[PDB]
Amino acid sequence: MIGGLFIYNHKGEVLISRVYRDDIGRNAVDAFRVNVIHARQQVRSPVTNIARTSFFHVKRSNIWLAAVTKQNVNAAMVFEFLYKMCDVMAAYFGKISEENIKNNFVLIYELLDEILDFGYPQNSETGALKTFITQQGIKSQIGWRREGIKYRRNELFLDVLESVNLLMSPQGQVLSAHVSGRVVMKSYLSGMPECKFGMNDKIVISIAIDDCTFHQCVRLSRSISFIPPDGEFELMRYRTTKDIILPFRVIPLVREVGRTKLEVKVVIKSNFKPSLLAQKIEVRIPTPLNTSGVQVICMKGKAKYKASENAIVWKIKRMAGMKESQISAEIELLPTNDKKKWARPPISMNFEVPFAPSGLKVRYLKVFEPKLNYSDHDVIKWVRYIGRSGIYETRC
Amino acid sequence: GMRGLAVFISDIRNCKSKEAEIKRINKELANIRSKFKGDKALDGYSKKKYVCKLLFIFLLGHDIDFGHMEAVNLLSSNRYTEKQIGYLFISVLVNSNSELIRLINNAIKNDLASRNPTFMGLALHCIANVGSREMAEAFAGEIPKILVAGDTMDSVKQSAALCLLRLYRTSPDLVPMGDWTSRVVHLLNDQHLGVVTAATSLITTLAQKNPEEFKTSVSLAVSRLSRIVTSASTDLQDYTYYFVPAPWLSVKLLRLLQCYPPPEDPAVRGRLTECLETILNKAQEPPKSKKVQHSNAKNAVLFEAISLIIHHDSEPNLLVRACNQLGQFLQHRETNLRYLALESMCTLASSEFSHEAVKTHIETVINALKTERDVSVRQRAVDLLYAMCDRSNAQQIVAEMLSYLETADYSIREEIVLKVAILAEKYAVDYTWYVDTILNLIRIAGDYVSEEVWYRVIQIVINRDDVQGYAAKTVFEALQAPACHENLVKVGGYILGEFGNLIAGDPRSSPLIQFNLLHSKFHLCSVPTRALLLSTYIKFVNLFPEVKATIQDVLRSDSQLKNADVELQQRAVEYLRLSTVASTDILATVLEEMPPFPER
Amino acid sequence: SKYFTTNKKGEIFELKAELNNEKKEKRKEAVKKVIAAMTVGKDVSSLFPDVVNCMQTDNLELKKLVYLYLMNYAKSQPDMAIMAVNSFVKDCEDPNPLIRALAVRTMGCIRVDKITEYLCEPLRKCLKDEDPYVRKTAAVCVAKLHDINAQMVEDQGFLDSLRDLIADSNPMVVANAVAALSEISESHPNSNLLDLNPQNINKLLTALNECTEWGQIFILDCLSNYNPKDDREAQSICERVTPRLSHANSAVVLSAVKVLMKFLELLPKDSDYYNMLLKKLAPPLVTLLSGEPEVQYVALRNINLIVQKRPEILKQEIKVFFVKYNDPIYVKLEKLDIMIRLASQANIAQVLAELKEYATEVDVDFVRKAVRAIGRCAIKVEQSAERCVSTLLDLIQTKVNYVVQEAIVVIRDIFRKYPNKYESIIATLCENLDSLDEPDARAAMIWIVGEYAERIDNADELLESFLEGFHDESTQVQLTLLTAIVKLFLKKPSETQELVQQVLSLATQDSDNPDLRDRGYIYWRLLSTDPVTAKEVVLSEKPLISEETDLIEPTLLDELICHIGSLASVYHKPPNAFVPQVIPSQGDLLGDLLNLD
Amino acid sequence: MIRFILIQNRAGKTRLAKWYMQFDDDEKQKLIEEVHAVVTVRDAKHTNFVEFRNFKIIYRRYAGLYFCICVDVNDNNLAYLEAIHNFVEVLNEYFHNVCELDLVFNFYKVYTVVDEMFLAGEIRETSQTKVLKQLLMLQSLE
Ligand SMILES: O=P(O)(O)O[C@H]1[C@H](OP(=O)(O)O)[C@@H](OP(=O)(O)O)[C@H](OP(=O)(O)O)[C@@H](OP(=O)(O)O)[C@H]1OP(=O)(O)O
Ligand SMILES: [Cl-]
Repeated sequence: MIGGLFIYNHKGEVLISRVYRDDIGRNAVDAFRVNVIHARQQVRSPVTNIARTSFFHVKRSNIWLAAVTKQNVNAAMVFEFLYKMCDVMAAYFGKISEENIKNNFVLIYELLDEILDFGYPQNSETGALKTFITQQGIKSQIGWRREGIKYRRNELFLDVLESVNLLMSPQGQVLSAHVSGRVVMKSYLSGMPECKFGMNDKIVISIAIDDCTFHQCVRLSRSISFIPPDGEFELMRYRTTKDIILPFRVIPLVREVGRTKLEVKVVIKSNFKPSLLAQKIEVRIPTPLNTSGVQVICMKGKAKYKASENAIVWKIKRMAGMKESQISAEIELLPTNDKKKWARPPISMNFEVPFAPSGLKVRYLKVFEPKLNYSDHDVIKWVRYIGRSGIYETRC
Repeated sequence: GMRGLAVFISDIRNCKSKEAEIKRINKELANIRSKFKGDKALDGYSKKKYVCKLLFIFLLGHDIDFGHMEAVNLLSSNRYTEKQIGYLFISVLVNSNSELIRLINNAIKNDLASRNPTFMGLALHCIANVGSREMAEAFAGEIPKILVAGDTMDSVKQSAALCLLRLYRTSPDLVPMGDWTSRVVHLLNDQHLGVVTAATSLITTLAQKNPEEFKTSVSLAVSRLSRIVTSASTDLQDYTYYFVPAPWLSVKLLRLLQCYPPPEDPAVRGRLTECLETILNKAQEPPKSKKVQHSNAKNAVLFEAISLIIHHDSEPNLLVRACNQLGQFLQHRETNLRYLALESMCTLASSEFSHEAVKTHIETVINALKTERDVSVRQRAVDLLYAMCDRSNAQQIVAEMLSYLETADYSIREEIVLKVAILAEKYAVDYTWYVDTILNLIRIAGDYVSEEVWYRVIQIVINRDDVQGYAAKTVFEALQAPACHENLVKVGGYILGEFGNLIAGDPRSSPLIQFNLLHSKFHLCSVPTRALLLSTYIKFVNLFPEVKATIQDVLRSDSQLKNADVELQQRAVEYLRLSTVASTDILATVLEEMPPFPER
Repeated sequence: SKYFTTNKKGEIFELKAELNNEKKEKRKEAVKKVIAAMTVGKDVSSLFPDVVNCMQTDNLELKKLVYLYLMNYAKSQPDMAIMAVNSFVKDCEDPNPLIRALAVRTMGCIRVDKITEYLCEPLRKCLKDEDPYVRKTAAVCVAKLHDINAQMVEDQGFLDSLRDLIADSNPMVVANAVAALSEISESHPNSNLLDLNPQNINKLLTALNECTEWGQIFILDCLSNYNPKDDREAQSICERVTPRLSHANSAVVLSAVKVLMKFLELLPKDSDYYNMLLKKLAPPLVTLLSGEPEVQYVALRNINLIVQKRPEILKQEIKVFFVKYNDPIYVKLEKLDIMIRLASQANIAQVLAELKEYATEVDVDFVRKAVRAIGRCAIKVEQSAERCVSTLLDLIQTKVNYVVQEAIVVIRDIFRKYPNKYESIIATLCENLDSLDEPDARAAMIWIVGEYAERIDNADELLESFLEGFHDESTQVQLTLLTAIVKLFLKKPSETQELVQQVLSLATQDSDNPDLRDRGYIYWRLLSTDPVTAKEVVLSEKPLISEETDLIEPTLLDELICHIGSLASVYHKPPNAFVPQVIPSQGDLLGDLLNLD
Repeated sequence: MIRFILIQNRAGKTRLAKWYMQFDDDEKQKLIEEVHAVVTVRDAKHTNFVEFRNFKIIYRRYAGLYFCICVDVNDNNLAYLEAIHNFVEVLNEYFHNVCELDLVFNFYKVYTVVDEMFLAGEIRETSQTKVLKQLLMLQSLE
């Protein structure tokens, strides 16, 4: 039935676990960690199959509770149980948190072998359980808007604006990556509206640090609510480092032929939905300072060598997701400077994409105005997602 | 030492919750702040311990916003244990307060100006560890003097040298090349190898922008290296690590020499050659210990000597010897050694004196990849095959890449598929080889195949009559694995629509069998794929009149004519209509063999 | 080498001394600290004799702590935990129900050869115990042993023991026997455990009330497995099952529902009772949608199936499937599906008004599907078509880019279901030609202009503009442009020869797509050939499409309906799948896992 | 050069951190996490070298402890790998069969050992004999 109960922290480290059948290995854990906890482009569903193994999960605060099995289980049973377990837990140590899990390892094991024999949900009601449970839980505990604003037509605009940065090895290892973002809000709304905003759980509230800063108008307690300034303002600003969607992969095949020629082939792969177009794409492949000349052939877009720049610059107007293109170059060298071999600068890209590389998605924006006549259904709403390259570099 | 310290630390460990941990830390902070602020003076023991408790708390993650003044007092103590702790605190907790900085510089000055090497070393380390401009400005001028004075102790010279190096990296303008250069060079002749080691790190950095000024180091560096690598068991006992004499100083001397060209004095160049050959020889000797530490220490030196050889690019016998030794590492327990051998060999491939030697090891690389477990090693094996590939190599390398591909992981497929296409294009001997390669590529790993690339292969096959029948059979026999790649159905379906006739006569690849094979894929396919198969199927009504009725059957069906997609619904109708309303002469006019592509 | 291994000092040695202290509160604290350690990855294997000695105790909390530790080894290192089998045999005799159950569960979570020897006799004793907490455990452990190798005829003796256990004083005991059993029975042999079971049903259906939320859930699932033979056999089972809602909101209901659906269709369709049961099932399903989100999703995925099999049941209850702005996307989307399935002439008024709500919200993904949903509604109910198309026009004039481009793709499928009926609109659509960047939208405009060419005297300078950048166009867009421009020829052979040759020359001479190349030639071999005979193949009337696209093969559906509770009812797929093939491209495959549809 | 040195346990807990480059505390915190995520994921099959940001890391584990040196891309891997081991042997001698708790209770002393062997991002003294002689002279002082 249930083949394994795993509890992960916000890093996808397994804090505590119990495996109830020998099918479920180290393999199952990694699957969950990679394909759900660090899901990049996939839209999460409470249930997931990978490699003929099913994964159920609930998210509590910063903790992931997962259930795993390789059999045609009763799906509803699994989820119900998970809420009850969360019921039982929260009545020993309150908030279901990394901290509180950590402090209650011994009890948690205890609870598990009672609440669940061999993956079969057993009676798990709080009053009933005293008899079986020896342990106790370790517990732990305006001015920016003006009065009388009227519009014929109540409107709001949200812009999600992201810059994506990357350093990648020639073998495609992400050496480092971060996104810097902000949501800009432009609102012509009557009166003094309270707004309730909702997003996916991407943003957590020279070394990039995961941070989020909100406008002075923003309250917290899930979601966030504010009465917005009128017109245009920055609702929030943020930087993230995990689970970034790298829209392009650059695959370099640079080959030094003697000390006189240089063979350069570069392939770029777009890695997003097929129905989406990236634009203003440039690839900037550097050349050595002693370059006699260049023959470049490319069959998408156009390309040219620029000596003052010591670079080949390749331009592409549009590229759809899941496509591939190639440039190839042959470069001539005259090697006066003897020794001190060429230290290769990285290949860099520009591009713009109609999505947020961090994965941020806007789920809702509710407008409620207490005095005045209009309501949320009356408010026109546009969102836009602009994602841009920052320092997007690949070693070659 | 400090009972109160152990107690605080063990109290912290016994905490059952982060909440309790933070309670016990706040308690200590109150206590420390009282005592620091209080009427009673503290004995040094207490200053020492409490400063040291605050540092502990800093290292646990919490903020420390007082204490600095107390640790600055400890600097002026005459008790080592008190200064140590004071100096450790200001090194790990640096504040920008310009009174403290001035105060800390006095403390330094006294310790430097004492003649106590223990106190000198604490101050020297502080400078090196913090490295602030204010410190550079106070002492950068003095440090070389300490370093070259005939009376300063060895440890103080070691520590002065690395301090000077840190200062040179943070504050070059405070480190002019004065009169101390020759004597810093002279240190390479010190009896104390720790001193020699330290000086070498400094000179290497200094030699990067000041080569002419330390040009004399080459000769000294070479004669030191050769005495080290030939010295006996009972020589350098202090600096012998798992039977390998001065491995780290060796490495460092080989690294200094990469700042210069081959030695200009023929004598010196000769000694260096005997030197490098000795190192190469030792690689061929068996282990003196089976502990991995011995071979690693030995091989560190070997690898650094290989860099020097590559950097000089000037002795073909050493470069070849180098390849061959690396080639022998490619069969090795150590993933470490495999990794480094392939990496280093990639370099050697791009040199003229060495390219051909490397090609010699093709079989070994291919066998290593074939069995290799570590992904990063695999990757480097494939990079090597790419690097050495040429007109001779190409068919073997490509054969082997494709073979490997048939059982490869997913980890590595994408890059190999890419390399196969590119090499295929650069080095195709006959259009049939190219065709046989791509169709296979597509058969095994078609999911990573650029659309452009299966375009090419479909055009070649049109423009050359000789390979069409081969291409048809390959695709057919490929298509009849129970599992296959979608691009195979694209490529396969097109080739068969256009040339199925050349195998239709075989009774095991008949028109009926061809069709039903395709059709067992149809409804598992993408729409453009089905769009193609609807074209294939209509060419089949024409070429093979015998099966027109089963095909018309699939065209009249709901899933085709009431298809939600425009192309499919448009094709299935157009095609049924063709087969129904078109004269046979008409049908034949429309679905003739396609004309050959233009070559441009 | 062996550095940092020493066990003469440091944390392990400190814990070893604390494990031998003769104050038990200090030993208890040790074993906690040790367990805490395993969990963080420390090697604590050396402490094993010392931890095992702590079992020599009066104290319960202490003994139980040592067991938890041993359970940590049970799975991770099975050889480890075997070392203490002999203690488990004693502790299954010990005169405390709590300990008996503790020694048995643990014996059967170990897995090697040498488990059989020690476990069989003590399990024989445990299924025979005054305490139903011991027999509850023993039962589940019969499953555990079965999973351990060997057919075992004595195990076949336990297979009886389990059956005898289905008849028992305590619904906890019976419940777990059954769940052990149905799991056992599935794997591996077939037709096992078959009983007349009229007593069994009754024993289970009396059990199924006093039982805890878990006990029933297993019961029902097992029950549903059977095939009755009569009306009145089926009947009274159904009335017995009926009180179940909502014992335990989630799965108790859906397991009842499963049962009541298999047997339902075996009934006469009389109304007498058949009709009552069908009216009963509306309330409990609808109430599931007030649960937690995960469980909603499952219930919706299930309802979706149920609605195709018996559209009757929830025909009246479209209200509950209306979207709350704060539901998860997965619960939003599933609901949308069901709204279409229950959409009916009576309800379009509102549905259509709702979909307009959603299509104006800030969740792009959800917006896009909502316009599709409006189109799916117009296709579904012929009376809605005219109102839908109006709503879709409204939205297009709000100018929201991603709303325009979806709406228009929908509009084409609508023009296709209702030909020669919305022509007037076409100019209202061309007002927005500039603002289309997605490839689908473009093709929907293009195809629209290809049909209905003659309605537009300007159908020229439109299709001209789309040639300009004929590459950098989706090959879908090129194929549509090709057919639309050969549609323009056969329709208006005047200014067309310009276009027709230019477009046939690109497909035939430029584009490397061999499929496109083929199609260009094909048309070229009709058109610049014989004006007449091409009209019939191309302009021939194409039939009408309907929304049997969503619907599941009735054959399959029945299979899935039999699986109502389970994963299979979530994936909508036969078990043999997730428990002849074409492997899609990485382009295709990565693409697919983003299509919310 | 050596950028920084870490000694960490399986849990992610730092027991020594020594920095030879300017970093903010947030930054150091971040790096300490990142190093932990990289190294704890590799089994005994992997190399002891791995690229890390725009540097690379050489590491080995002893019992529950990871020793990690972050160095420049062009530094000699095996040399630093044995530097780690040489360091560990000095620790083992100085603390008489070192255990993890020796590094906790004597944290301040560990910095002395490190400064003797490494300084300003370079190897300073490699002689186990000399380093101990010095460390034991230090200890006897008041
Ligand atoms: O000043 P107190 O609040 O009384 O605290 C005492 C004590 O001073 P007392 O002798 O007056 O109890 C210790 O001993 P002395 O240094 O004064 O001889 C001191 O130091 P040590 O245990 O390191 O020697 C110790 O530690 P700390 O102030 O760091 O907690 C601290 O003892 P308590 O922990 O029992 O307060
Ligand atoms: Cl050395």
